[PDB]
Amino acid sequence: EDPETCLQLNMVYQEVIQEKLAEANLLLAQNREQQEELMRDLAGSYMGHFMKPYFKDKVTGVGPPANEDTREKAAQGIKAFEELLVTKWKNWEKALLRKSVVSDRLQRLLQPKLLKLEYLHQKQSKVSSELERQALEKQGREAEKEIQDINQLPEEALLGNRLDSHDWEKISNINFEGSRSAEEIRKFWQNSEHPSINKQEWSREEEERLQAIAAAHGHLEWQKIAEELGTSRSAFQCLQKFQQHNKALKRKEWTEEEDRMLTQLVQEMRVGSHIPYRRIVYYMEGRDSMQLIYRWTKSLDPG
Amino acid sequence: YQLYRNTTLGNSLQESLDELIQSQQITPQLALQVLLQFDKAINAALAQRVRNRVNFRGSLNTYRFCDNVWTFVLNDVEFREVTELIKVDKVKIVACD
Amino acid sequence: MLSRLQELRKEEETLLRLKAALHDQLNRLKVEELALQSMISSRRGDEMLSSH
Amino acid sequence: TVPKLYRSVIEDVINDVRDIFLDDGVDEQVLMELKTLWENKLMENVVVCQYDKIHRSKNKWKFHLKDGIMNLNGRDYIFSKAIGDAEW
Amino acid sequence: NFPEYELPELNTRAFHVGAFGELWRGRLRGAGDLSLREPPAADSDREDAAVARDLDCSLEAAAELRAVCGLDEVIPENTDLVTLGVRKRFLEHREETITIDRACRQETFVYEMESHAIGKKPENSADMIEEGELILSVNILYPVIFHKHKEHKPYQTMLVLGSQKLTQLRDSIRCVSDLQIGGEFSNTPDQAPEHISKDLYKSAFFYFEGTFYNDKRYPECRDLSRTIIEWSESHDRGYGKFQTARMEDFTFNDLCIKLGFPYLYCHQGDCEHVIVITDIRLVHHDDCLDRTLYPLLIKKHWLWTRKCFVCKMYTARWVTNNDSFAPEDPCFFCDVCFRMLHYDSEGNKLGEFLAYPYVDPGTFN
Amino acid sequence: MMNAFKEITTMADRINLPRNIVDRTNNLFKQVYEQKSLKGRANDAIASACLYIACRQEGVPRTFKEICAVSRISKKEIGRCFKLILKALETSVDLITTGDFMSRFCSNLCLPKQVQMAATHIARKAVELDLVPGRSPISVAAAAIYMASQASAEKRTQKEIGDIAGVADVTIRQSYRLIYPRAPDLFPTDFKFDTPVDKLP
Amino acid sequence: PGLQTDCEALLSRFQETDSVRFEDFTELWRNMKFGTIFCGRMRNLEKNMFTKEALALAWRYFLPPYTFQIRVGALYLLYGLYNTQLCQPKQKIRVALKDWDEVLKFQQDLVNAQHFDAAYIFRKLRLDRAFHFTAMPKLLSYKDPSDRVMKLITSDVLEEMLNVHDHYQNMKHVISVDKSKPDKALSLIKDDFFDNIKNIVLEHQQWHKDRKNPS
Amino acid sequence: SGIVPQLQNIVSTVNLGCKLDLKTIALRARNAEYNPKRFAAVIMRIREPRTTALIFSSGKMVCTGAKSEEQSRLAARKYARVVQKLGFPAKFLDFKIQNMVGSCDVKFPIRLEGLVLTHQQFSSYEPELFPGLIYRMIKPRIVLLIFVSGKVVLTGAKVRAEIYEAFENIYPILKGFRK
DNA sequence: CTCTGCCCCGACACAGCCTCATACGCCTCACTCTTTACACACACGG
DNA sequence: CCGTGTGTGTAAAGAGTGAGGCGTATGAGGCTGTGTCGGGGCAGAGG
Ligand SMILES: [Zn+2]
Ligand SMILES: [Zn+2]
Repeated sequence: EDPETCLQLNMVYQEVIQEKLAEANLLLAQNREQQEELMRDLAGSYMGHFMKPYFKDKVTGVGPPANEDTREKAAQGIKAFEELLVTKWKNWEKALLRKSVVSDRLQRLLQPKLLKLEYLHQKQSKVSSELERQALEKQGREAEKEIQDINQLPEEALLGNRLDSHDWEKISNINFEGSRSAEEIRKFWQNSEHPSINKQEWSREEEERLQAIAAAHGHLEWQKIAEELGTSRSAFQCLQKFQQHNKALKRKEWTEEEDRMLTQLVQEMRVGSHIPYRRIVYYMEGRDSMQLIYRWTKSLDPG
Repeated sequence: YQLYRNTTLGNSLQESLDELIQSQQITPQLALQVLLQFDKAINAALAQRVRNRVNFRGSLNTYRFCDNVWTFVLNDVEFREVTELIKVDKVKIVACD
Repeated sequence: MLSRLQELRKEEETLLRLKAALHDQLNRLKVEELALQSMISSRRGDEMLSSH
Repeated sequence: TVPKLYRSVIEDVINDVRDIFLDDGVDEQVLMELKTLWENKLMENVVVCQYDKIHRSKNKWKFHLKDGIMNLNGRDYIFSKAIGDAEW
Repeated sequence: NFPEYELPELNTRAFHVGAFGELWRGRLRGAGDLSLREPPAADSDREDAAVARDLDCSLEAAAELRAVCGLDEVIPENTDLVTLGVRKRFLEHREETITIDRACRQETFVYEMESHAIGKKPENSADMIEEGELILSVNILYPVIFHKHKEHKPYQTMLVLGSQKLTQLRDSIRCVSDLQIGGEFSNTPDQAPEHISKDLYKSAFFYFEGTFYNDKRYPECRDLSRTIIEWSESHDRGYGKFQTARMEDFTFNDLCIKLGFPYLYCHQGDCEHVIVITDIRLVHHDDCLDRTLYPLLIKKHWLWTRKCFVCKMYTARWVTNNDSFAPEDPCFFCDVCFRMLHYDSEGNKLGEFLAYPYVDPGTFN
Repeated sequence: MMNAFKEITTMADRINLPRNIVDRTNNLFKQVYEQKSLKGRANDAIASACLYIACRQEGVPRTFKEICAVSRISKKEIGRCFKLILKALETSVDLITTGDFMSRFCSNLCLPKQVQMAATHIARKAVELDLVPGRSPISVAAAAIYMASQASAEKRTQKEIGDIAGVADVTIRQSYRLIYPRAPDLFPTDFKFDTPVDKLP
Repeated sequence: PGLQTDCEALLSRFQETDSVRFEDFTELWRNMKFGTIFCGRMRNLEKNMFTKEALALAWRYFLPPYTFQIRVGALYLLYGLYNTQLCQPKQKIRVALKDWDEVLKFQQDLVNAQHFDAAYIFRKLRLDRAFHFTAMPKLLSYKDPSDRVMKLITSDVLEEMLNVHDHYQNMKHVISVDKSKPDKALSLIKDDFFDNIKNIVLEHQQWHKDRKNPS
Repeated sequence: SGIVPQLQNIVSTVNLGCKLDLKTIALRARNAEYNPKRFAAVIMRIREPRTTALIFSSGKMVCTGAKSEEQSRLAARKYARVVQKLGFPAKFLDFKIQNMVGSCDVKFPIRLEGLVLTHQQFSSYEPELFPGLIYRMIKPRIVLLIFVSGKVVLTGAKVRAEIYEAFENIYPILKGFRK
């Protein structure tokens, strides 16, 4: 009858279809947001970087400078966890240390004679004489003979006497990969790894002699004990053997006060059915975790 | 090598050798071979005695290169040696390869 | 997780095709709307010849 | 770490020049007094060192120096390497 | 703000914890859902009436829903499913390969450590935690005490309480670095122990998404973050816009942090721990309801205990360096062996060495 | 003038390429030696460039790395001499399309013909869909072959494809990520496989 | 381990019934002895871990984009699992904030559609306080889905589209000044809209079936 | 179109008019580069114009890096003055700009394949060697590096007008091959 | 058959853009045998 | 009938390699240019 009805009907149709596009375009936006989330998942990436150097340069990889508190703590000789970090000596490490010490001693002994030979050759180059040149040649032959004698030096006389100043810091540079400090290497070589330290298994007579010497001379001068033991042993080894064969190390008998102390420690440090005995033993005098386990399981638990 | 005989150590070497030669008890030769073997020894040890990591940042003021020797001059530099910082207004770096 | 990726992308193509069809629908609808406006102007101009 | 490095260098140099001192005809007393005067005399910021790679960016210089010595603020320091950065 | 993922399954967006708790409490406001009370024919009628009111159904409908929806061990198991069959095979293998079949130390430790305080009713009746308190299951990374800590990073989980002021967790984080004793006792080991590091260095700071909350509570405390911010202001460092706080005027609710994202906790100069907020949840009725001890430990790593190198029977009391007797440089001794080896009868420092008190990380942590 | 035709024949022998390509290479060498617009260049480099040009013209183009892998010179001078010869001879060579390099790359690998066609379709539909804008066709072919192998019964990791096509594994990774989301629609409609195409590394 | 498959089977064996009543889930539980999934010698630590894993699996199956039938089956599975636990401190279902509104709307839809069984199960799960209202579903450190097409186009949507189209054609027929023919200015109306959308939807259905059919 | 290239590099040459001892310049210059085993020139760098000058023993200096001819000439004069202060009779003779390289972006991806297909006689496109198409323009002797991202680099021009005319000549073709 | 001086070349920068392709390395993950540690247990012998 | 002397389970180190992702650095390309040092054909005696 009149297009006005057409106008209004088309308005309402456009309204409904535009609402349909509104819903559909919201779905499209959600789907594209999901796709962007997935892409960033592909581009995503950690904890380890933030262990000691929570802040580390994107250029160099170093942390913030030592604070005044850190410097004061270091001044008081308080060790960081890295300083107190101890690692076992592997057999390959021991062999490498031995060979490295041999090579270092060879180089140290060769350097002086090598430079002497070089100086003799340099003097020969500009001597402006013949008889003096022959004398210099004879001296060079003597130097070469000395170098050859040094080269053929046996390992026994080459190693040293476990107290001579080697350049142990070298052992920590070329042979080792920096995992071991110079002090650690030198102490290990001087005290334990040197051939002048008897690493052979202890004999019954040797153990008896060690016990007798410790009893007589006392258990408090173990250096003189090792010296008097006769065999080439370190004070550390003698003390270790004495302790491992000692009988007064542990009390081996329980008392009422000790029982009360153990019960108090257990009740204080329990977390339930779990009883960490190694941590209890810290306050316990002259006791082992096994003894505490036995006492708490057999004589301090109602049944 | 004519590079490491300029620090406090090398200057001490030069001064001690000068005092000894002026005392008329060593010859200049022994002095110069001693200096050469010192150069060799410091080259060996300095490259073989050390592991402390350092990292420095600054504003390079000037630089130079000739006959295989670099000469940098930097301003407002901070050197970062193990767990400690050194701030220097101006620093000269002389390298020789 | 690519199975969900392919399901999502196929749904994306589905809804893109639906949007393309409906956008053609709206473009032609608006063309019709302009035609209606022109025709109603022309028709209403036929009774304005006698006014106060 | 610098004092121990200097002591080691002194020990090495004196030990390996002992042979020349003996050969040329100067007694070891001269050698030991040289040592003693050496430590006695031991007691501008300049860095004498070795360069491994002087990388040049557009204007950023990345300095990969090998081992070297620095004389910063009247105090001697030593490094095995220096990975530094600068802007020209 | 709503907690939403930054990374796919690794990290969330930075949001205010207080707003998160407010949203949760408003969406559960007056629903009977936040009770914190112990679980409890007349009550059947009331339950049916409540069901009818909530579900728009008749009383008979509520009664039949209650009846039909009713609830619906014995080690023997037959007619096994997939998972049940796998479990049966695993138990058979364990029985045929194990001889004692008793709870191992680690499993009992972990279980009793997690379930140490669950449903533990407070004694005072005055430390009530409000209905909804946003308990944070934080975790503190253990400091590297053994070289292998890098391969597997140990951590201890702490159920902190929302709205609790900072320094409540800092005073609760148990670390061996706070018990270290400074000074050298080589000359004589009977010196009066110096004040533990907890007293000498009271300073510490948290760092949560570019904000240094410094522990300036005590006069002995100094601004630990200062250095860092200064060292950050010198040059472009990749870190910018550092903030500062006092750590005593803030609560965990006020923190705007992410979940699963590394944050820092520094103490005792440079002892750094990684704080990670695993998740945030409203307090339930089946967990600890206290406040005096609620900042407790949910899990700890049970570190190894160092032993005297001479005798392996006892733990370590002293650490010696540059010793003329020990094979290694950092040699650990007990009191007995240390006294026996490092001194004479009348009493004097034998040989050359530097001996210091050693606190076992495996005992106070 | 001699010792280059022998060198050209030796160059072809290592690739087992038909003789007509060798004849075309010799003819191109003759023309370039007549022009002498690149006299300073070594004869071996000219021969290698002529071999590459001849291989390109016949419709079985190779890659510069596969001419260098047989030649005694580096790819840099091979490309320099290629451009110099193209300029001096006032000749033209059709652009390399991805379709050329699968018939050989898949032949060196132990993939079946079905996987060959699948990879060809993937690489093509990728190139028309502009999923790999301005990237070397060899890398696109490597990525398509990687998809075809991973989805098919015979699986090849990136190292084998990189060695065969002479494309760094990182380049393969990048070109695979770029067309990674659009993997399914690139496969042929009728394609059988034992590992679903809806899951891939 | 490998519990997911079992749950899937249950869900499958529920959706195959095309039912929402909780009773059918009860007979399925009794037939498969699902309550025995926790039975068997196993210690408290791994017991609570396994309960946590099962509850998390059931909850994630209960959330979208799974079908309504699968969602109700997952809700019933959650109820059965939580009510049948051997841990003294019954493990709680971890519920996130972003999902709370969706679950509330799902419950509203369930009650509106007279699915009073699932509504009562959900209300009971709320009352006994079986939900840990966490920030994210899991601890952060370091199928039968629903497609958008049904939400876009369905039976009623196309029915009302075609009704509007028919009304539009009739009003076109009546608008023209002459009943013989409509005006030439308004003759662009298309009849292929329904045909086009039908072709597109059947193309999607064909793709889906040839996908889930293995090669 | 309304977009014009912005110059990125200008290479110019000048004759100082006297032989130089490169060793002295290296030892006395503030920022000189001299490695005789590596190259036979002294490379001096300055900050104000941000240019680099290679000075040869024969007295010919080559300045690069200037973004426009005024700065190139000023930098060349600065280098000449610096050499003069070093005790050399250096002058400023025969200053010539040898190259002017600029970059620009047409702001739409380009189909290189079709471009080379329809313009083979000028363009050389080798994706394996260089992922950019090389168009050897013939009216001005300018080389164009065109990339799929739309970046176009003009090189080989001696004056700025050559760069502008080359870009205006190439723009319609790129628009016709708009991807 | 075997060198052998000789003029006409290629290859070093380094100036600033620009995209893809190639290579180095560096911190962290995996796992795997091998011990390592700590609680608990089972005899064991007269 | 209460002592001890060896066994056992199972997570926790300890190296011991070995792999892998990603960030950075490098190359390749025409550009036009200037010193210079190797060097690749070139016929050429010379035997
Ligand atoms: Zn700590
Ligand atoms: Zn001891």
